[PDB]
Formats: sequence, C-alpha cells, structure tokens
Amino acid sequence: QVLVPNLNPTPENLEVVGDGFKITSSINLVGEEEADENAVNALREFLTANNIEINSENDPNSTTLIIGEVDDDIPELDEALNGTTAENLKEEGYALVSNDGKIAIEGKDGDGTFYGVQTFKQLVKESNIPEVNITDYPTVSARGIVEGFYGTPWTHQDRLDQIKFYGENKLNTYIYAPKDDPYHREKWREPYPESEMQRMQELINASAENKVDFVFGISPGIDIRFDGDAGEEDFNHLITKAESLYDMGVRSFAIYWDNIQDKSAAKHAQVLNRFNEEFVKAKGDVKPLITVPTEYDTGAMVSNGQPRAYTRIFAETVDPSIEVMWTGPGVVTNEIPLSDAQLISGIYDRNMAVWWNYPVTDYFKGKLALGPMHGLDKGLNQYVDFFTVNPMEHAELSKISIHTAADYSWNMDNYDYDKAWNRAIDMLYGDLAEDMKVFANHSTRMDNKTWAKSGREDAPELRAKMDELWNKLSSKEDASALIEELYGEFARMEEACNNLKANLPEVALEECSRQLDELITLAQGDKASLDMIVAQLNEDTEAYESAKEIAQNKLNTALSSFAVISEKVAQSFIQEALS
Amino acid sequence: LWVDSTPP
Ligand SMILES: *[C@@H]1O[C@H](CO)[C@@H](O)[C@H](O)[C@H]1NC(C)=O
Repeated sequence: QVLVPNLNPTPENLEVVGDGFKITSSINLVGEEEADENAVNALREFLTANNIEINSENDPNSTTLIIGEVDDDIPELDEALNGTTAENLKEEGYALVSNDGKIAIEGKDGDGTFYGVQTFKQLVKESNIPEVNITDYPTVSARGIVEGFYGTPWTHQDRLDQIKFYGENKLNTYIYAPKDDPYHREKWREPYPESEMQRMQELINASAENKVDFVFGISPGIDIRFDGDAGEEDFNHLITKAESLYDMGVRSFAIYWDNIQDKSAAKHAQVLNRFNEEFVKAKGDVKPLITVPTEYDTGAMVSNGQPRAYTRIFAETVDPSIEVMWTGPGVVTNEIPLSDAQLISGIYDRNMAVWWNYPVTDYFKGKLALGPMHGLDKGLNQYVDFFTVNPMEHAELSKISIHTAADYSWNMDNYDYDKAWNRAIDMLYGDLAEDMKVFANHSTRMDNKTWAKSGREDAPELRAKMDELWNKLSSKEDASALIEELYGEFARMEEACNNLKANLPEVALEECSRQLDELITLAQGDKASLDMIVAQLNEDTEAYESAKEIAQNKLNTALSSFAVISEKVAQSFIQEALS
Repeated sequence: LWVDSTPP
C-alpha cells in the first residue's frame, strides 16, 4: 500500500481508491500529440529524470498514462477517468485518476493539464503511485510573486530557478518590478541594453514553459510629466517600453505609483486608462493592467471609514477592468481580516489584488522571514481575486514562505499555517528538515518596533515554557523539571544549527549563515541564563557570577552583530535573566 | 528618500 505523499498545494478533492501500484519501467503515453505542449514537456522531463522509458508501440503490460484537455477529442481519456470529469471545473482545474495500472490527467484547459502533471510528479515516490481520484482547481485565480523590494535585485539564475519553482507549486504570476533596477524606476524611460533584453527573453520563455504569467512592471512616478507635449512624450515612453517587452512575448503589464512624491490621483488613473485603451485592449491578447496607487495600505487610504482625497479620486477615475493592489491595513501588518478587504473592495467597486509584504525584509535586513502566510483571512477570496507576495532579496530562503503562499491561494478555506509550514520545510529540506524547522522556527516574526510588524510569533511553545518558568520561580514552586526540559531545547538549537552549518548546500547556507551563528550564540546564552537561575536556587555565588559573565558575553555578541533572530524569545530570555 | 516603504 502506497501512502499519499506530501502535496503542495493541497488538492481540493482527493480520494484514495486502491492500494496503489508501481509504475512499470516504461509506459504507454496517450494523447500527447493534442495535449498541452508544456504539460507534456514537464511530464517528459520527469519521466527521463526517473528512468521511465516511453514505449513506441503499445505494450498492454505497461502502465498507461493518458493526458489531454477537456477540449481535445480524445475518448480513451474519458474512459480512464471513470466518470470523473474536468468539464465542470473552473479555469486551471483538472481531474487526475489512478486505478488499475492507468493514470489519466484531464485539464479544464492547458494550464490545468500542466498543473495535473505537477500533482502527478508529487504523487510518485520511487515509481510507486497511490491509486486516487482527484478534482482540483484554485481558490484565487492569480497567484504568485511581485519582485518589488528595495535592495539587490534577484539575479538571472535566481529568477530562472524561482520560475521553475512557481510552476511546480501552481503559482501562475511573477511581477518583474525590482525597485533598484534603474530601467524599472529611476530611469524608466530608457531602453534595456541588448544583453539585458536577451536575459528578459530567457525569462519570458521560461515563464511560458512553466505556465507563469510574466508581468512587466514599470514605476514612472518619480518624474513622469502628465500634460501637453511633455505628457505625450512621456506617455509614448511607456508605450515603447511595454511594446518592446510585448515584442518578446510578454502579455501582462503593471504600472506602479507607490513611494513617490507626486499625488496627482486623476493624472495617475488617466495614464492607466489611456494605456489600457491604447495598449492593453488594442493588442487583444493582453491580460488586465495591474497597478498600485500612491496610497496603498488602508491606513494611508482611508480616514474614519471614508476614503482620503487621493484614494477617492483614484477609485473614481480608474477603469473597472484594471487590477488595483493594496497591502492590507498597513504596509507590513499582522492581518488582513475579511472586514478590511470588504472596506477596500467597497471603495473600488471591484475585487482587489493583495500585495502581501512578507517575507520581504528590505526594511529590517538582519532578520530572515521564514514563516508561513499568517493573519490572512480564509474567506479573503470573497473580495480578492489576485494574490502576490513580496519576497526577500534572498531567493532561496524566500521559498519556504512562498511555498505556503501556494497553498493559501490555491486551497484557501483548507489552509492551516502550521501544517503548511511543516510541509514547506519537509518538501524543501529533505534529510535536514527537522533541524531546519528548529532554526526557522525562531525566525518567523518581523518587527521593526515602528511601522512594520507581521508574521507568526517566533518559537511560541518555547516562549510559553519561558514564561511558565518565571511564574514557577516568583511563586517559589519546584521548577526543576522545567529547567531540565529547557536545557534540552537550548542544547537542541545549538545541535541543529551546527548541523545546518555543516550540511546545508551553498545556495541556502550563503543566505542564512550569519543567523545560524546568531542563534547558536543565543542558545548558549540561554543555557548560561538557566545556569544563573540554578545557582540562585542553590545560593552558590561563585557559579552565578561566572554564568552571568557568560550570559552577558553572548548577549553582547548578539546585540552588536548584524544578524537578528528570536528577539522576543531566545534573546529576550537572556535580558530577562539579567535583572 | 525611499530605501524601504517608511511612511512620511
Ligand atoms: C513598500 O513596502 C515594502 C517593504 O519595504 C517594499 O518592499 C515595497 O516595495 C513598497 N511598496 C509597496 C506597495 O508595498
């Protein structure tokens, strides 16, 4: 019997229907001449990578794999689904069935067929597949990443890797909008050089290969002129730029207005509407235009239940076809409750797009944001139809958070942040997942002490034990069992972080080594903190003073190092013990 | 001005 492995995202409807089977050494492939080109290539690569030949002539002893879209006239597929259909599903959905030596994939469309193969790829372990009946489809129909942070833009290879990763997790959107790319913002009028354009072409091609809608962003807000001959000239500049990316295959565009001095709401929206008419609609194979207003968090948009001036005029003028992005109640913020969605959607008489600013860390660069999607309402799909996260300048470790994004936006009402968090790390880290959880667990909360606060609280079960110790100590109860429990946790953080340092691949390790060092320092200072507690209990002053120097030395090292981790837990524990 | 989205 073959267990269903970890799947991401969680398919909507899955049922085990059999004991499972081993897929034979080579397989009959059916419908691959009519099925989505990209789904077939995904399937082809996976089969090659796992040493599974495709037969030329049908072999009735071989596992048979049938693939195609609803709109393909292929009746051998309908027979293999055994009454399961993708016809009645929403766009991007698919059905998948494995019983009795056959595997059938019917996508509602090509996108759906590709995602069906992605699921197939996750179900197969060492040739063994479970026998199941799936129908699956996304809650939110635009899902992915806006590369829109300040600081060092992702490299070409970062982006190429990211896009393979989106495909494998059914994320369909990638917005190219890095703040520090001069040709995106500071110098938005200027053409990309020929070699930068050749890296774009590779990016566009890999997007299409992976079913990702590549969105070309531009932020002209710095200095765009709106009126007369200058307004024309500057508008023609948007057009030439968008057109040169159109000419390489781009079919989604964004025009952004965040973090700029000019607050001409009508002018902003007028530029959007013009571009929408003269480019987006005229081209006719271009997806809806995307934007972010100069006011983009509820705090900056709304005053005492009512839109501020900029927002109100912007919402009045902006064509209903355009996607408007907002970050929630603040820029970086604990939650988007349903009621916040409802309020903003209301001002806009439309379904909104979320620009979720987590795991981005450009505003507090010493800490890694390595937790799940958190504080996002599970009924958010009522007012949101477009969901993207803003990742860290660290592409590799951004994967943990984004992994949970795939799950939240695909299967929203089923989303369980802690389960999805454990899954992400289980799927990404393999042999090292247990240790990676130990470390990552301390690096989920982002807090700059002023305007930016978001994410699941750092290692909460450990904070709870830390608090039950001070409770048991001040009300003089026997704490000696908690103390031994805590020595274990602290020794474990050190053991785990050392294992990560020894065994993480360069790609991960080059992103988080300073924070591993930081957590070992804190774990060690926590151990001494406990030693300080125990020598206070034992009225032993020689041993208290020297565990106090050690604790002070560790905390001194963590406070002045660049790396930041576990501020309110492992770090605060040492500050607590020194009073 | 503008190295993150610090409010004004
Ligand atoms: C402001 O917020 C984040 C965090 O600094 C930043 O990366 C982003 O580019 C800015 N814009 C928006 C719309 O969030």
